[PDB]
Amino acid sequence: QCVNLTTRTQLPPAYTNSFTRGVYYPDKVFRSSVLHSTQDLFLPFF
Amino acid sequence: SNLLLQYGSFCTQLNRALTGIAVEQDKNTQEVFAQVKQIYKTPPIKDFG
Ligand SMILES: *[C@@H]1O[C@H](CO)[C@@H](O)[C@H](O)[C@H]1NC(C)=O
Repeated sequence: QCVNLTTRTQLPPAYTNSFTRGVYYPDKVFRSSVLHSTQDLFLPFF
Repeated sequence: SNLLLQYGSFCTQLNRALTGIAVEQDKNTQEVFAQVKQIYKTPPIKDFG
């Protein structure tokens, strides 16, 4: 069984800026001192 | 476009060659016409004998 919270203090959702965050390794291949271009599902900058 | 992403080197060299040609045209015009560094004005009087 669960209890539904009754006390509520709600405000509009705030928004902030993602400063070049959310980059992940696109593959499991080691790469060093190289500049690689890839298209994928990325979080756009800012 | 996603397929063409692996021919970036080919496109980069193509654009490099074309940019070189484009700069070369302006260079050619400069060498031919911009030899004189001062814009001399024709005299008001045309007493050229
Ligand atoms: C809270 O959760 C219960 C679970 O069924 C639900 O019945 C109830 O409607 C919820 N409270 C409100 C105000 O909807």
